Amino acid sequence: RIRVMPYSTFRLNLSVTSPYNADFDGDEMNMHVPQSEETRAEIQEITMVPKQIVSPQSNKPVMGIVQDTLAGVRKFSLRDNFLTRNAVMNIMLWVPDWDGILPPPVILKPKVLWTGKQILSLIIPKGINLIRDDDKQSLSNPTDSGMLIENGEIIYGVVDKKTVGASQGGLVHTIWKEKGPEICKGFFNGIQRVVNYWLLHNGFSIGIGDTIADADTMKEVTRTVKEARRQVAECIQDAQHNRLKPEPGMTLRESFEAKVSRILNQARDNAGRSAEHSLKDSNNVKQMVAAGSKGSFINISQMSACVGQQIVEGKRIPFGFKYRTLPHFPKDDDSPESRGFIENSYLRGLTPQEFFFHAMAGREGLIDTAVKTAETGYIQRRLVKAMEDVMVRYDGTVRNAMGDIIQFAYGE
Amino acid sequence: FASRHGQKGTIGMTYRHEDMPFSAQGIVPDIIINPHAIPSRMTVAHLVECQLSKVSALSGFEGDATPFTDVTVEAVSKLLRSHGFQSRGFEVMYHGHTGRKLVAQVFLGPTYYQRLKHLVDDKIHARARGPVQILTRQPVEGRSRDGGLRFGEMERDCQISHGCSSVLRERLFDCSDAYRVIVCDICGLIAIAS
Amino acid sequence: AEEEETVMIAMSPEDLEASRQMQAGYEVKEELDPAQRVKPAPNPHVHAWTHCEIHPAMILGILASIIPFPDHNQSPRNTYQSAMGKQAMGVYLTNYQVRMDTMANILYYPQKPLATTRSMEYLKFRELPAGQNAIVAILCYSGYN
Amino acid sequence: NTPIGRDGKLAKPRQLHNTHWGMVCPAETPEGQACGLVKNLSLMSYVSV
Amino acid sequence: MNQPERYELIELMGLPKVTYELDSKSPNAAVVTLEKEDHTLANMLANQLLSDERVLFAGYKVPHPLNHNFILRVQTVEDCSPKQVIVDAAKSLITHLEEIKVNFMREWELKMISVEGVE
Amino acid sequence: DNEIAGQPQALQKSGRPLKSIRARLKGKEGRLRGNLMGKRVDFSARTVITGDPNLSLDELGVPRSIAKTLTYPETVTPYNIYQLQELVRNGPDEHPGAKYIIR
Amino acid sequence: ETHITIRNISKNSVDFVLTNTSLAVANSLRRVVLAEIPTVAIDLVEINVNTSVMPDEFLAHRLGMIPLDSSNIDEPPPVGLEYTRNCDCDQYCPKCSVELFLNAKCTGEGTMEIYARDLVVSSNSSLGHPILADPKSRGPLICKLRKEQEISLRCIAKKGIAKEHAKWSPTSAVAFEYDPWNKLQHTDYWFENDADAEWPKSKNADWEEPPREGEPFNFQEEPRRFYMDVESVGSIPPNEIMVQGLRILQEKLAVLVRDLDEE
Amino acid sequence: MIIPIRCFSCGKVIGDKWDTYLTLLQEDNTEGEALDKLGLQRYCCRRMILTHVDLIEKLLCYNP
Amino acid sequence: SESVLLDEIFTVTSVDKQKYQRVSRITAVSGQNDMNLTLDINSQIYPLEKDATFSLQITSNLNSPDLKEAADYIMYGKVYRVEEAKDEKVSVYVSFGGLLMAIEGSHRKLYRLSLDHVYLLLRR
Ligand SMILES: [Mg+2]
Ligand SMILES: [Zn+2]
Ligand SMILES: [Zn+2]
Repeated sequence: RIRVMPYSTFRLNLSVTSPYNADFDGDEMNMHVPQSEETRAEIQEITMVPKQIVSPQSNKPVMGIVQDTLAGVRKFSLRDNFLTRNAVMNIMLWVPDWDGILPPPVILKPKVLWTGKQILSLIIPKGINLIRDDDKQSLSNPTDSGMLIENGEIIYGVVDKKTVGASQGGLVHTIWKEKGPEICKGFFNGIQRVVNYWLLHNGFSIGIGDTIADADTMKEVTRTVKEARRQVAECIQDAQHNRLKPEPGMTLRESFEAKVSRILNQARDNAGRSAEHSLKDSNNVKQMVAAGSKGSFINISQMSACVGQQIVEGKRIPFGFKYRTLPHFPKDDDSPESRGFIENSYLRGLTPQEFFFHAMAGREGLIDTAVKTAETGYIQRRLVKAMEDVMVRYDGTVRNAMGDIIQFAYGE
Repeated sequence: FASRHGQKGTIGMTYRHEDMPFSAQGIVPDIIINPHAIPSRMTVAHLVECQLSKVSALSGFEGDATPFTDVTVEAVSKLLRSHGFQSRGFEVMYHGHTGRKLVAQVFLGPTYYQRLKHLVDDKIHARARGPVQILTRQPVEGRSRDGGLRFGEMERDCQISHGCSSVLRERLFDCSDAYRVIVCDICGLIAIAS
Repeated sequence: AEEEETVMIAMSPEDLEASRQMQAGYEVKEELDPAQRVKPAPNPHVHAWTHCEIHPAMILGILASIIPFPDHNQSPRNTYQSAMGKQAMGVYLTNYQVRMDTMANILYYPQKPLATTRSMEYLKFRELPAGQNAIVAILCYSGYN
Repeated sequence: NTPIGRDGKLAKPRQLHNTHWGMVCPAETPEGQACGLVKNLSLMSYVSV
Repeated sequence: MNQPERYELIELMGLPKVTYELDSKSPNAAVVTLEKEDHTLANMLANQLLSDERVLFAGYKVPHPLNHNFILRVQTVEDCSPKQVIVDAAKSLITHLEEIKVNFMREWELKMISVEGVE
Repeated sequence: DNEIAGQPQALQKSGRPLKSIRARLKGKEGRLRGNLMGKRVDFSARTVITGDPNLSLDELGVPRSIAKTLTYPETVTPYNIYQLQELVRNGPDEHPGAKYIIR
Repeated sequence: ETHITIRNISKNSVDFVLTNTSLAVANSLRRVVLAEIPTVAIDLVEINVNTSVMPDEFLAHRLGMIPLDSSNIDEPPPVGLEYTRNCDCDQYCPKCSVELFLNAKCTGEGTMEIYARDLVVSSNSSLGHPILADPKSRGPLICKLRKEQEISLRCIAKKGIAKEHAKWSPTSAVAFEYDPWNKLQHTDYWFENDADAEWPKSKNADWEEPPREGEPFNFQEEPRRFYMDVESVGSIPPNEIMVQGLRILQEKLAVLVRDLDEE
Repeated sequence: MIIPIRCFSCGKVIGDKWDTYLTLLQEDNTEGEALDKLGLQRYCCRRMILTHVDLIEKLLCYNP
Repeated sequence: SESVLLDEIFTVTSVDKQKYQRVSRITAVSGQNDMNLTLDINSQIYPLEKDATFSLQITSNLNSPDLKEAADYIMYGKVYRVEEAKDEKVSVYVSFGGLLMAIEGSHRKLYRLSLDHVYLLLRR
């Protein structure tokens, strides 16, 4: 629904960005205005950001809380975050449909305090239930683990992507679908308004420090990496005495390549897994991830631990010219210390003899992204051009253009 | 705008001086990017640059950024508290509305962003009964003055998914080529109509 | 390019010095180095080298040699900036005022990249910057960014 | 350029070849379509008169 | 090209600076909408308005950083007013301001003497 | 058929095929997939997008610059006459205005 | 009681400390000083001839920011002109806008360097006169010339506040820091290895506690004592700004009361 | 072209503070650090005289 | 309607204080070894150490004056979930929007069950 601001761009709603798989990289989007009062009706009663928050592609939602309002939810649904009576008040002016009644305080002790879950569960409808039950979870809490709501009030665990993102039994899914879009449509307006407002005065951000692993615990990183050299040494030379062996799938040279990309890949995980398992829970970028907002375990390990080894057509840096990866190496140097495989992260970070290997692995998913940009489109039209034909006839059956019937149900 | 690391950015808002987090030195950010444009796009250089730019604070020593050198994060850091600040870039920050310290610490630190070309006032477009070709009698192409747009095959296949007979018909046989003709009932052809 | 095949270049003089010391057995000293580009030590066989690369930073595009800390990004990001850089804005020629020329874009106030590489003195880049230094602050603040 | 071109157009040469190191030509091509079909001369590149 | 007029930031386009209007829901509680003046005046009648035991709520929030205005809700409950609660507040403010406007004009010239003079 | 696979030439100017009728039909670069399938259209527009946290979900910020150039006919209801008239008397250069009056 | 405790002063900044007052008022004073504080600045140039290198567009924007004397301002009729918007006269008149001149030519062959000095007011001791931040110089730099490149400009200033364009605020920045240790923990410092060990104590940190204990931390406690530090441009004396800060901040509270007791 | 005048972040005038600046880093043997002697405690704007390019001496010599 | 639901003394044996700034779950154990209790509580304002002793109460009202004054910590939250295991006995889990409760003792006490929120009261 238009209206109507100034400045010359289209303002639109962040939680609606996922459906348009396109950021604000200076993208353009087209607007088509209806004329006749008979179409104005179609694109109001059938097609509407609201009645389109759940595509039947997957009978799962397609929009959800994402980006900063999401990172924010976690960092605010914590039972470590109390609200000063001082507002509360202020933040109550979003809802946007307010009972008018100020929520009964959870803390009557010396100061009057409100839990971050309290005032959040306010912008959720009344009478939706959820029993998320995550992995480890006990009669206890045991430690804000899991999630569970009652008469439109949470009481258990912590809100993150697990629940306010396009999840299966997702909270977004669950009020849609009980009771239809709106207050459903308001849900995104409340949280995406309350929280943004919280976050405004909570502040959140990340710097390098969030990328630099503990000094002591970084010694143990470089140990388990150089301690996987020895695991190649016992392969580069032990498979020159024909004592591999190989099998299956073959071949023998390949079943060697295998037992390495396997050790190099796994050996990395250890360095990364330890790098994170040694980072205060309250470390920006690590919390940005726990939320779900953006980026992942493999993003942290590559930034603060190592990086390589990089690939290409299913085989570590290929040889050629001659029998060598590059002119700064011997010949037959089937070692990581050369063939695509970095030991440092974007902190030290990368070494020349490495920098290139990385850039040329990069230029692969850089053309493999050039394809999916077109091909993907070609295959799309194929189907359409053979399925336009079909549609569901008033008889309760799906039929061809010519009447030739293809299904006796509506989809079996 | 974008830095020199492929942080394609666009302006979203223009806050006046008071609103912005005046802190605590107390300067004010000239522009402020969002933290989610870091971890996934792993671009730890953008960070480094800012920790180093800063260090051409109480020095002015043009800090070299040479591709492969001994210069390290751990190196510049020491050079940081060396001027009284946090050996990691950060700083405490005061909200513009209230004065409340922000719970979290901000990574504030200079860098140069590039004013990219193709501005907005050159990219906005609006049609509505504009000129049309002579041969096909449909709407002209971009520019000119100044329509129309473009309703792809792709595009149309999507109305059909929803099911909008009328929108569809409207945006193809009305909002472009509203043309009527009169047909003979026996041999269906153009007549001598008046 | 075809001459490479028959040659054996070195990366950094340091590597050559270490190899020379080994030819007679000489401590390595790997317990003194601090956070840095962990090289491949020591040196696999290879008794003597043939040539050694001038500096690994001349292995760069003309437009990519303007990017702080190149060897430090995710790679894919590196490919960018360069292609986009050309779409930057700034002063292109000291004499634009005299050249009548269609579509030209200059900067009211251009500035030196602050943290810049020792490879611009040649790209005459500090003399006609595309950049402009901006007190930036990465914050999650409001919701418009 | 890289005539061509009209003989694919899937991989080859596009992809970066170890051979490029030096006269690199690092990572500075167009976004899509003609990736790695255009290339730029390194800083030290010298072309044979 | 679509830049709102700046002078239309500091000049009420025939818009009633203040507007006082009850709510419903809530009972004995009204909502004030000062225009073309915000983000300064507002914050005060809060972190100070809440200091009067007579109060039971203190709204305050700009609806959109483009419109240069802001609302203020007050509930009370139960005797008056609340047009009177905010004025009793405003009054307590202007008078608390001079408290410092005077100390300033008092201690200024007083530490102006120690840095030589003369007269 | 300019080139019916026989070696005719059909050169009209500078030895260049003579734009035939079969050429326009199945171009491409013509009808078929450009004048019958995907047709431009009118009453539309586009521009760069931006974020805003303050709009309802089913909300879209439309710049006046555009709003002042769209429509959106709308017949004269007996419920509008007065309301609808104000618009005209306002002008097409004042958001709450209009362009064209059909009789 | 007190309320303020100044330390050092100079000619461009005023370091001091607030006492018995609330956070709100603090900030609300920070803001006031950075925005709505009437000043003179030039906001209209007419060009006659300009064959220099700075375009007309580029001069307007530059001739603008150059500070001017304001002093009293809010005290008409003379020694102070009311906004040129709500004036008793029509269009533009010297009764509510100060005229400025710029007739720079070239008599040399080397190089010219025209500063803020060369301008000419009118002689109405307003003022008026720009400023000369530079030490025994002549003012902020405007433009350079070579051979015959005379420019002729007519400038007239109006009255405006930062809000209307950053051009007006006679105020550089402000430097507050309530609770320098961490009494109220209004902030969660990022470690990284040891808290009170990474973050630098501040010069203004040596005026308080509460290290030791483990009291444990209080909470009935509100933030009082704010260490501000106002710095002016040099357009109007170093407060001035502050003084005139509340004068049009009280009067902003009043507006309110009067619109509620009359009816 | 010529110093910006008025720093980008604050208001601190910098039109005045250059005819004097350049007469130190090339005329007094003091460091980039010498600007500190011009009242530049903030980042801030002081990266204004520092990161600047004198694009007018090299533009002024095109005489019509 | 005096509907007190708790009048028993407890003591602290362990406290975490697990990477949370405020809040800390504590442990009781009283009476015949078969009591034990456990709850999250703001450790910023009302810290508790070992051998903290001193009882607690709950009820649901409301009018009294002394009780309101007494104690230095009060909360309020529904119960939602009260199952029974291991020799009859009841275990009740009350939530205070995040901060969680747990008790293990048979009928008497039992006037509880009812989920009509609770109001927890702590006196030292
Ligand atoms: Mg992308
Ligand atoms: Zn006048
Ligand atoms: Zn500045």
